[PDB]
Amino acid sequence: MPVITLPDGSQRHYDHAVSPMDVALDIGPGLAKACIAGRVNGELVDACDLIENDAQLSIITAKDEEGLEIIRHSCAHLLGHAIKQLWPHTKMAIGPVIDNGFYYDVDLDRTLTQEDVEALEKRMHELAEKNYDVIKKKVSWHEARETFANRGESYKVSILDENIAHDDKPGLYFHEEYVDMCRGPHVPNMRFCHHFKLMKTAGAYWRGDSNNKMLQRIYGTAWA
Ligand SMILES: Nc1ncnc2c1ncn2[C@@H]1O[C@H](COS(=O)(=O)NC(=O)[C@@H](N)CO)[C@@H](O)[C@H]1O
Repeated sequence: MPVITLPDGSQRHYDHAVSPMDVALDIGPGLAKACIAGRVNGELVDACDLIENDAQLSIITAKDEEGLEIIRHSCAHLLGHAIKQLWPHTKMAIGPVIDNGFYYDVDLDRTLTQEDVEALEKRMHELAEKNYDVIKKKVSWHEARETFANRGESYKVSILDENIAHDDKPGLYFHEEYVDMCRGPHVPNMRFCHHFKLMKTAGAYWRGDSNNKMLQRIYGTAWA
């Protein structure tokens, strides 16, 4: 029966687990509509993550620097969703939110030209405008490995083999037919990711090792 304490000290008593989105809705329609994620006992969580016990909660919106960072991170997922449609055999490596933007390192035999990047951004806009829900699922290490192995995503598989413990539960984020892996949080719906643009591309060695393949780093930025 969690007691949720908000930043101003107000408390909400519940007799069942509730997510940040559930609480936002209880507070009001405006806050629920603005809700991107939550901070529970100091840690960022997705808006759909259940809060089982008494906790301090803060609702994250686009007015928070954290909300902007989450929007940027989900735009990296959007880039993957789009690039996988334009060039299906593209392999996804790492795509983080960085200062002032985001990027995604990709393995594609085709060297992307300015026109290709423009085509990629165009598809991203079309997909984001569909306002689809981002579906999160926490799975076992092996379940995540099989998901990516079946998609031929060798870099994601390498990440599981070398950088994620067998006892950790990878977070999978589904964007329609596209799936990515992350600690998140990510936006609850792509309606929060309509304002972005792709910039330039650069070369980036996988794992920073010049003996490994030089991937194409696609930079972008987003705002809200
Ligand atoms: N439980 C976890 N679930 C998923 N990723 C995790 C987890 N713990 C640690 N990670 C690491 O966090 C990385 C996320 O990297 S990221 O650059 O922020 N994001 C991504 O590469 C993609 N989500 C695309 O945006 C994963 O590749 C993995 O190395």
